[PDB]
Amino acid sequence: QLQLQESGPGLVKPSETLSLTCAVSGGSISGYYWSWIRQPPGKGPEWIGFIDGNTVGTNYNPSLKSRVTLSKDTSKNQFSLKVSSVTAADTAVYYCARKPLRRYFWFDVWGPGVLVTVSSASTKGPSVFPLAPSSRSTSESTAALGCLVKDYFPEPVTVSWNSGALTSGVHTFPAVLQSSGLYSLSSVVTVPSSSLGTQTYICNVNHKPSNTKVDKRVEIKT
Amino acid sequence: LVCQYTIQSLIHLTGEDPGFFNVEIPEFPFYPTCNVCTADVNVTINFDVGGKKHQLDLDFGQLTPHTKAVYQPRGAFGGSENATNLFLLELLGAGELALTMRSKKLPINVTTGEEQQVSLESVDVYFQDVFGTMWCHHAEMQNPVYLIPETVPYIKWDNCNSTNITAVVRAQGLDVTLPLSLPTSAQDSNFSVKTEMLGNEIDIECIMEDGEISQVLPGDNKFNITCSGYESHVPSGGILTSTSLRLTPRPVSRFLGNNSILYVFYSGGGDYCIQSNIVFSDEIPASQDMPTNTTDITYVGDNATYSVPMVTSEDANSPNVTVTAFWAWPNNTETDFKCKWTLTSGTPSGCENISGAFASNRTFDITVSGLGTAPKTLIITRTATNATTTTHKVIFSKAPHHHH
Amino acid sequence: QSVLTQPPSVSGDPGQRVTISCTGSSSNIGAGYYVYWYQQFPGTAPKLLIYQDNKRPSGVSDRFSGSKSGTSASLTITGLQPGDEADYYCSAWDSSLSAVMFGRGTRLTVLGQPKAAPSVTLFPPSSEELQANKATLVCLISDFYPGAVEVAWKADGSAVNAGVETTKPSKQSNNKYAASSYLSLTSDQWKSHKSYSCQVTHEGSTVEKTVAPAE
Ligand SMILES: *[C@@H]1O[C@H](CO)[C@@H](O)[C@H](O)[C@H]1NC(C)=O
Ligand SMILES: *[C@@H]1O[C@H](CO)[C@@H](O)[C@H](O)[C@H]1NC(C)=O
Ligand SMILES: *[C@@H]1O[C@H](CO)[C@@H](O)[C@H](O)[C@H]1NC(C)=O
Ligand SMILES: *[C@@H]1O[C@H](CO)[C@@H](O)[C@H](O)[C@H]1NC(C)=O
Ligand SMILES: *[C@@H]1O[C@H](CO)[C@@H](O)[C@H](O)[C@H]1NC(C)=O
Ligand SMILES: *[C@@H]1O[C@H](CO)[C@@H](O)[C@H](O)[C@H]1NC(C)=O
Ligand SMILES: *[C@@H]1O[C@H](CO)[C@@H](O)[C@H](O)[C@H]1NC(C)=O
Ligand SMILES: *[C@@H]1O[C@H](CO)[C@@H](O)[C@H](O)[C@H]1NC(C)=O
Ligand SMILES: [Zn+2]
Repeated sequence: QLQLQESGPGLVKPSETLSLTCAVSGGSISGYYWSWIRQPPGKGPEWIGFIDGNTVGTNYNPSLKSRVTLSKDTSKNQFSLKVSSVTAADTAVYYCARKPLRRYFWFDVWGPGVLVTVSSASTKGPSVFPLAPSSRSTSESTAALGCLVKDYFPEPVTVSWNSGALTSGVHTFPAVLQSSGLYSLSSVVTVPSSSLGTQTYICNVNHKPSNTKVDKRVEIKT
Repeated sequence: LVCQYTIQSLIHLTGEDPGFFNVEIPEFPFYPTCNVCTADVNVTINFDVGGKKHQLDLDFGQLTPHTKAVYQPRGAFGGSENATNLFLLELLGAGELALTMRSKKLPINVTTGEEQQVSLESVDVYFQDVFGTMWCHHAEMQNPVYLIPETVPYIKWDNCNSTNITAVVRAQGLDVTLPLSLPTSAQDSNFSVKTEMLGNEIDIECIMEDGEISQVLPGDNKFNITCSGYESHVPSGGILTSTSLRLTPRPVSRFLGNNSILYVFYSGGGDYCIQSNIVFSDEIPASQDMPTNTTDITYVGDNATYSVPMVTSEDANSPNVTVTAFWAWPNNTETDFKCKWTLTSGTPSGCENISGAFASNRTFDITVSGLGTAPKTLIITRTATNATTTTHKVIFSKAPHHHH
Repeated sequence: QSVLTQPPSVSGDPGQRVTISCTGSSSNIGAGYYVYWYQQFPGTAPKLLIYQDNKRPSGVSDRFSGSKSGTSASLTITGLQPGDEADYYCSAWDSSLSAVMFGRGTRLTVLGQPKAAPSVTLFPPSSEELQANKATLVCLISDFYPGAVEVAWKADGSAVNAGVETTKPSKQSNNKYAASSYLSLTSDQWKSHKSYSCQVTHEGSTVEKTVAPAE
């Protein structure tokens, strides 16, 4: 049950230096090799390079050797990545993956991946609003309530409902790219109306690039 | 078998396969003070393809130790898409030779194509000298290889520190000396070094047998090293000296090609790596002649006599015993190598003014009578079944009178 | 960004077998270097499918297999199931580039799955957003197997083309697609008209949902 967790900023200005860290738990850095793979949306994966888990040895993709540095910390059980002079071609999802064998180049265990966007535009915290059911008016049998996440520029947004307790009937939709350049997302969970007025329903929206994290209560308006 | 004297050896792989297979044959006779001696050497490699036998037959042709040190087979009969390029016969000096085969590639000609799998069972080396005696060596593989055909990627650790110093490797033995870029004091010690030789589809990894010393001595503190591959009889090791590090990894093979890199990773979280280019010298490190002891026999009269004792104390009362003799620095191969004797063989035809007979206890007595007024050297070689071969340098010098 | 040649998408009948071809050159795949296959569901990290040309990791189903003969590799899926709809990428090392190469990718689509009408839910602007002098309507469409949908917005039965933002369809966990539509107005625009409607057209048929500020 070795797991990899990437961390790092979601928005980086052009010409700055991108920096991420991959945390490895359930396993050891030593005895294996560790690599970074990036994948821009709509395109295939691109290999960056790997780092030896027992030496200083690094190997880089020659197309990126000039601007990429790989490092590891055997303590804290983690290895990092740095990209210099980032451009609009460098915005992608960045994956940290284990390279089990040195002779051969394959990656068995990957991390979930973190999206990094490179743009001169500003990040923007979202306005979250409650989607209350007009269907709650007219006493229809099951009701749909949700939260509207509106006007955020950096893509990564995460929404949950009552944290772990509510995981059934919740449908989180992909966001839109409004012509203004800002993104809007919605997340709705369908619930029986019998338990509507007794159980409390709150959504948890997380927008890491803009440091916002808001828990919004959804209820019936009258 | 065509062989008149054979001895066997066991070869086992230590670590993972580095991409080549190495076997050393030390006992073949390389006659000294003979710039004209040659040898015919064929090699047969025995595999098993699906539990069924398959032989690959290779001929390296005629060996010329005085001029050429690296050989490739002239023809291949077991067959391969290209069998000859994957083999190498290299002289190591002092009568020793090494045969190298590139693993990770199929040298066998017949494949169902369902058996990518193939295992090496044994290797037979045939050695015919000027005297016409057939010497053989049988190299049994302790564990069947089961080799897999592959193309390993060639990577470069492009973060290490380049060194002006270059590593030279001669007769498969690499030798290099590097300075120390280590911040920690010698007393701290706990110094570990790991070496990797990459190039031309083969990688070699060497490590400490005993691990980190953890004790630095201003005086040299030596350390054995084990290298992935078929380890040579020659011990491989290194030494770090308080001030420099010298390394001698033994299985280094020419199949690495030119411009290959030796990476040296060392430590004592601070870690370091030094890379160095390696070059394969083409000159033999020392004389290819087998070691020969020199004895002085004095004759006050034209007749002279030397006694050839039993060989290397082994196989007393042997089934086969062969004794050869020839004059120092011969010029003609068609007449100078006729003086050969065996237990069954009688007086040789072309042997002139030399006589020999096997006395009880096999003390072969040679009557070299016929020479005079000239200090001449007779090269006598004796062998027996399962008995290492010895060669004697016998100098005959005239003596003025008897009883001195 | 040099790529290995893959078909953009392949189609297959359920329960049948389909082939995905990865084509390289003598520098990468023709040289005999190993071929690797990765499966990637949308929004998730790639999963190692086939390693070492034809070997199968513990867990991957036996319906998956690999081949490498020639200067092109191939991934085979047998007993095709709806859950196999994903992105398939091949990988091989290139000696002329000194790097690991990935393919263009292939979208696997199962033919002849049952159709599904879309479920449409339209939300009026929240009171909170209204007090900020803003009003956005949210139309949410889900559970429709044919991906393509047409969304139209009406206000008192009149087509509106201002502040309309709609997503492209996206695969759910059921292999059915989902989408959402947004109409952004001010408080005055929301109150001015008697009712607003979201029209979702799917496979000829359309579904309409309406809300009124009077409620
Ligand atoms: C002895 O010599 C013969 C040739 O005369 C050879 O065939 C045989 O292998 C040798 N070994 C034995 C049996 O001693
Ligand atoms: C090697 O093989 C060739 C071809 O069969 C043969 O003519 C030659 O005598 C052989 N020599 C040895 C070393 O047995
Ligand atoms: C391969 O070599 C064997 C002899 O070693 C021969 O009998 C066979 O016909 C050859 N087949 C091919 C692949 O030419
Ligand atoms: C190295 O190997 C030799 C035998 O060749 C052995 O006697 C010695 O103890 C080993 N250890 C070192 C580091 O010398
Ligand atoms: C030598 O290589 C090591 C590891 O790459 C590095 O830490 C060191 O800085 C290099 N040389 C110097 C300046 O000591
Ligand atoms: C031959 O000379 C070597 C030289 O190292 C010696 O070790 C060996 O004992 C000698 N043997 C004889 C036959 O005297
Ligand atoms: C037997 O051994 C002795 C002592 O080496 C030797 O002098 C003699 O020539 C040998 N052969 C015989 C029995 O003549
Ligand atoms: C020589 O050694 C080999 C080792 O396998 C053995 O099979 C053979 O019988 C031995 N022969 C003699 C002459 O001792
Ligand atoms: Zn005297």
